[PDB]
Amino acid sequence: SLNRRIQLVEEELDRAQERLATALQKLEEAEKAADESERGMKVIENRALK
Amino acid sequence: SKHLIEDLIIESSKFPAAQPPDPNQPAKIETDYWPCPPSLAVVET
Repeated sequence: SLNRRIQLVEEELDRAQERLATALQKLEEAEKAADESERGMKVIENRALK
Repeated sequence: SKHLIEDLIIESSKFPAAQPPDPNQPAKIETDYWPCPPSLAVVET
């Protein structure tokens, strides 16, 4: 019985690492997109004010 | 009918053991000695 308990816990842990790995790259991608919109701000604003 | 000695032995042979199981004890499926892994919902809760 203890062998199967170990197997189940190990599989759940591996799934947890995979989910964290996906979350980190999604975070980086969202941060970069926000930075890109932030640069777009001033050029659009300059054209509008002129 | 007309023999009451050994038909009770026949009735005793129906269970997996020759004696009926204890009502207090759980079944073989829920006793956590089953070889097949359980479902995700039960192990999560």
